[PDB]
Amino acid sequence: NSPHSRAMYVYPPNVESSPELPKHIYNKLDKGQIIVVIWVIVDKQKYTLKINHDCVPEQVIAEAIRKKTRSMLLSSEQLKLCVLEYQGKYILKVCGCDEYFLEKYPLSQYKYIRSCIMLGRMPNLMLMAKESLYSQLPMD
Repeated sequence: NSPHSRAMYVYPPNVESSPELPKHIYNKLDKGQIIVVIWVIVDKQKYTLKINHDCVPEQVIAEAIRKKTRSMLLSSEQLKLCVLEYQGKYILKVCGCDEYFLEKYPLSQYKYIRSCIMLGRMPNLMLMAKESLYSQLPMD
């Protein structure tokens, strides 16, 4: 079993039955876009993003990386390189909870995101190295 599969078994995605977003939830968004805060450990920097609610987790990470490296003068092709590398090496975690975004569902299909939208709370997500998460798995 891959480390990803073991992590999927130990921390199953907490998602709703369908990717269709109910009207009363969808209508609180800004033309379908949700504002979320992504934390990174650099020390901890915060990044506030506005993204399509149906971005899958890997696209959220791409956007955080885009925000973080803007004003760093990378060429167009270098930003794409950074994105590919950050994507495969990090996953998103809910701040203050052992819930992970391990599966490729739309962001708005995760219960935590839907709960934030309905309740008027800002979603706070932590960017976290895959190898850190895999270290949390039961030792042999």
